[PDB]
Amino acid sequence: PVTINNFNYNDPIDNNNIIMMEPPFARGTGRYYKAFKITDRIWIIPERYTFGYKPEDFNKSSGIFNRDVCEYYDPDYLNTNDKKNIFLQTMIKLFNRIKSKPLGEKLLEMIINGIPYLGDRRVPLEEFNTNIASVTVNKLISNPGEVERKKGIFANLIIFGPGPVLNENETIDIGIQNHFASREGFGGIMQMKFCPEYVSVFNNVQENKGASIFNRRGYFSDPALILMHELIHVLHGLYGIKVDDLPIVPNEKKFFMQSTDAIQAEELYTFGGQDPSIITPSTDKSIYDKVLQNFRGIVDRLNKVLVCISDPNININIYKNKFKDKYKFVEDSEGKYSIDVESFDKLYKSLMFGFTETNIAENYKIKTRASYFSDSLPPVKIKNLLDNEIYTIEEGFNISDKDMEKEYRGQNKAINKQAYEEISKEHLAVYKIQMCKSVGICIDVDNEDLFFIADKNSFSDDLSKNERIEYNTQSNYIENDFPINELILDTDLISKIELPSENTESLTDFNVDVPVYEKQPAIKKIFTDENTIFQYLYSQTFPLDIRDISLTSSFDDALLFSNKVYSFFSMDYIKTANKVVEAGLFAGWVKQIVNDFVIEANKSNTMDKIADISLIVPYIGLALNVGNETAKGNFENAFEIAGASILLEFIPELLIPVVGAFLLESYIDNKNKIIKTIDNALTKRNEKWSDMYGLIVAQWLSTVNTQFYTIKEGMYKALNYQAQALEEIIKYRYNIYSEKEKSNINIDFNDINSKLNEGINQAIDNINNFINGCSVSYLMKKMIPLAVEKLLDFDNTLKKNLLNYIDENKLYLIGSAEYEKSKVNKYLKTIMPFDLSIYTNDTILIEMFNKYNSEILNNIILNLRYKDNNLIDLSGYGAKVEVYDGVELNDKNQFKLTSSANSKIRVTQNQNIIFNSVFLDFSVSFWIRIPKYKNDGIQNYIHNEYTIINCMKNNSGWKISIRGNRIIWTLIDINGKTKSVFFEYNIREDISEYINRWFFVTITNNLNNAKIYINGKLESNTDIKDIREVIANGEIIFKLDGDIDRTQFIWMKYFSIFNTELSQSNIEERYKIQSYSEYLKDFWGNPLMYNKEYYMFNAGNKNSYIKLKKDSPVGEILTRSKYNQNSKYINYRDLYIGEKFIIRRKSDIVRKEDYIYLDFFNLNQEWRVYTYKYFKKEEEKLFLAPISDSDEFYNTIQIKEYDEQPTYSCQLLFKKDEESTDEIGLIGIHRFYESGEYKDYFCISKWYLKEVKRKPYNLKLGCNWQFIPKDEGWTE
Ligand SMILES: [Ca+2]
Ligand SMILES: [Ca+2]
Ligand SMILES: [Zn+2]
Repeated sequence: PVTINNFNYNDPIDNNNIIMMEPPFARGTGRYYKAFKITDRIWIIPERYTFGYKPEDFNKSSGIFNRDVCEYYDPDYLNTNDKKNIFLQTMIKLFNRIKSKPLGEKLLEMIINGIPYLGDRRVPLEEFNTNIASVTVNKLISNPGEVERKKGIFANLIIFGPGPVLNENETIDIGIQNHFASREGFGGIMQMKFCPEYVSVFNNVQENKGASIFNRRGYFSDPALILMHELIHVLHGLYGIKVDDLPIVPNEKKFFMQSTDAIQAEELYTFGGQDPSIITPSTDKSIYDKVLQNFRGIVDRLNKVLVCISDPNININIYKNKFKDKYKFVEDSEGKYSIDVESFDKLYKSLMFGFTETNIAENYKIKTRASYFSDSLPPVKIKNLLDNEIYTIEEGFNISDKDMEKEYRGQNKAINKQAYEEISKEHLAVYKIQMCKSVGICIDVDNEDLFFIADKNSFSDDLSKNERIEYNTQSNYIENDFPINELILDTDLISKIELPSENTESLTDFNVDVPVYEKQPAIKKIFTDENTIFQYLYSQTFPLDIRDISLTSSFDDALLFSNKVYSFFSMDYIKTANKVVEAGLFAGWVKQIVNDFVIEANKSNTMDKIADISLIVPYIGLALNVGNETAKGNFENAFEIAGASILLEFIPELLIPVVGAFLLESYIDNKNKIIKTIDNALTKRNEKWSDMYGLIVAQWLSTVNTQFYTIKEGMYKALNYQAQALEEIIKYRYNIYSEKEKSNINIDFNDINSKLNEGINQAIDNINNFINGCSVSYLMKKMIPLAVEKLLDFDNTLKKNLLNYIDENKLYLIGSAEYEKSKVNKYLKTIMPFDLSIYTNDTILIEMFNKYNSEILNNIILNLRYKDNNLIDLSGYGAKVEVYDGVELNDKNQFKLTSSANSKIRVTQNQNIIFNSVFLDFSVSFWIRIPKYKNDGIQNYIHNEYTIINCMKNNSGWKISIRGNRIIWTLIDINGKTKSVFFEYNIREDISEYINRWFFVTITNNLNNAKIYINGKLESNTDIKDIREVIANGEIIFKLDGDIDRTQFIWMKYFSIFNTELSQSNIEERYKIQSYSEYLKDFWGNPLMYNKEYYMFNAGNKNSYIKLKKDSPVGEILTRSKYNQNSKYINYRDLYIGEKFIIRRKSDIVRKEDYIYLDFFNLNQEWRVYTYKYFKKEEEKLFLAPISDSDEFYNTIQIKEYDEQPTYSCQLLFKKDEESTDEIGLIGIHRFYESGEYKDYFCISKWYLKEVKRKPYNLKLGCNWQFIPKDEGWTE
């Protein structure tokens, strides 16, 4: 297998395994370096990498080499022989750790055997030229102090110690005359600057580094993985597939944008995971073709190679077979070398998608960062990698014997502190952006905290090019993944040809391009007066000296005053925090403010269901002020209106090209060769859909999801700053006390911090679910739909491209031309559903997606709501809403459609929303209030159906209509067949709960059933299996339509459409959510009001009402009069009878638990409704007298709501006073006794109390009342 050699730095030179090498970049001028052969073709030079740097660059200065790295400098690392030996031994241990596993051993093998082609682009096809700096490197055989003799050798990898920045490991290829053999199929000598002790630190905002705001967070990297990551780069460069292509370039137009270097796809491929997804499928192929093209040139070179002038010793045939093995070329029974497409795809996918930091980390059970695009914390120093107590060849730091395996605990900074030491910041250099106000007042910001947003130029416009379709044309796809299991069990991948002699002729042509580096300014000062997220987080910090601080809700005050710390929590929380108390109450206050912190923090779990938003973190706007000034006004409201988009610091300009046109080829007389050109144009069409989605996905990840990542972090920093500030205040107050006082103070700083930490972790989980949801929200509604638009345009242009073609082939297509005609129309009849897991297999991304799709609220494609005297669509799809003057609207979300021509609403749906995924799957919900028939017009009521909401496209669509006491749903397939379901309430009931009363309607449609729900209960079901296609995304017209009587009107509310069938459970919950209110309601369902005339109704005694007895001060219970007229089709009990009551306030709208005075009119006077007080009887008549302080009777009343389910009923209860839980009784009706038919009265009663507590709540109780005002919808 793979043998790892052992040596000691001081071992003698032998010119074989221990040499004095002359590195490629020394150009063969001056001293050499002692090098050790760790394995075949791989060398170790335990010294600082100085090629291209200046001695001073090794010292820490006010400069930096890389902008997005927290650089560590130490010019003393490797400055002694013992340091050099340690480096050597550590490299040996790391290589042993790499091969301890099959996967890593293979990596080493491919690399060892992936010898560089002998030559590069400049070399003639017929020759092998080893005399090039990328192939041969010299070793000094000559005695000490002289270069009398230099011998050449072939090598694959040369690993040096670090360059100026210890933690900046890098793999370098050799460029000669501006070209790179390692990027053009040849391969060449690879170099690496590497440091094993100073490893990077990372952590997940989603996860929780042992969860502790006060304890160190993050994980440190296993250097073996870091080395394998560099070895992958090395592998690519050896196989010469390290090609350059369209890079991911950061947008740097805005001050808040992260500045960084261009990122090649080879870099993201190397990391693996979700990163390859940032590289569009278009570019994945561009790189694929390039590599394949480089290989083509190589295989041709093998078929032509004849001699080697540079080294007479080279055995042509020996090498031809070694390279054939290296590139997996095929040899026919002729000696002809060929590229077997299948074996090429395998090798390519193995090298680009098999060997990735992510796949290796997983196999080795090593933890690593979530993405190349994730915050880079400060590095740490591993105490001693050579100490098996700390680091083993088999497990790294995650040693199970030390119970350090479970959960990568061994890499956990807070857990395995005996493994590392922190680093002296005085020696750290970091690129900072200084943001100055032009007043001024500057804030230093790490370039890591900025928003990384990919520029539009990063993406491939290739989708706009034309496609030549032939009977041959085929589908092109590249799976950005590769089963790691088979790569490990893959036999014929391994080298099957021995490694040739590494000894060759000396290199005399030292021509080579040596990279020159120079530090760049570590701080760039820019001018801005914007007070965005940076400024906001800043206002939450305080100087290390200032010890007496106080919180403040004023951002500006906090900026100016150093002892003032901004807080985005409640005014209450803030005042309590600045509160100063006596030592004897300090404990109680600490306990209060802490528990309060937790409460405030946990408001991150707020629900906004009524607004169709399950989760909202209301304080994010106040905390960061990111996006469109989210710290002003009410964030919840603003979000309900604009959604995720408001949180984005910048709205990216997407690249969504017009998909180029297809040019079909003619194959006259050849029926088949013509059919294929159709079937193929179809499949190539599917390719364009998928490729467009990938283009969207790649953009979503690098321009949008990056910003939301930045917001999640910002919020983590924000919660910490708040906890830190609180503790600072708490500690400051405590130390004001005397030691004698402190002694008698009950304080546990480990309880405090624990609770504060527990509150943050919970908030972080909410914030993360919320932000991820927003991210996915933006993708699905603000990005995908736009791609769908173009894709349909194309799908269309292509439809009339194939039809024409079929036309011109009528003669050749004969008796089937008409058959394909359909083939084309039907194949293009369904749009490809977007599925994220097609472009990524990342676990987190997939879960974000599956979760978003599991929330029913995300299927809402229409949600008409009120906003500034007008209706608008808040589904996020931007439906067009045209409301005409005839429509009445109010802020209670109700709108009225009259008989007027101008009372209508026009909705133009979004054409890009997947709806007719074929099989019919959707629902519609809304609240409606339909007035009672005109007693003198019942004939036109019963007969005569008028449409209220119409939605048709080319004579097909759906319709909601009404025929009196019946609401109707109607479907019309693309042909003309029609099926309908309906609900119909009765018009002969004494008291109807539908007529003129608000009620919930939901209509759902799945493959074979259209159902109608009323208040969450199923009322009717219609089998609609027949029905063919049904166009439904046409315009929706809200207008009363048909033979309608001028006085006809309809109230509607909360109109919503879902692109899916709602379950009975969803419906019932929507019913409950939309029924909830803090105010009570009247008989009709409207908000209950104070100072409003109302007749009373009793849910228990339907036909009973209240009349003030001619004699005494009590309320009789007469019987409701009734339909006196003579129509046998209608009947009811007069509602506007009995006393005319009016609700009065105690201490506008009538809310629960409110205290009131139930008065009522009597001629001109306004009397009240009192109780006795001492009725030692369970129940007894109430007292209706004028407005006097009859201290003999109770007056005040507390209206309540005991029913947990929706209802327009309310209760009226008396209390000893607005304080004493001591109750008196609830208002109702009870029959007593009187014989010359007894007599029921306005009986109050305690018997109720026990009853109300009953579940399910009792609807028919006598304490259940309802208020009825004259309404135009009800005439008697
Ligand atoms: Ca990709
Ligand atoms: Ca301050
Ligand atoms: Zn890399």
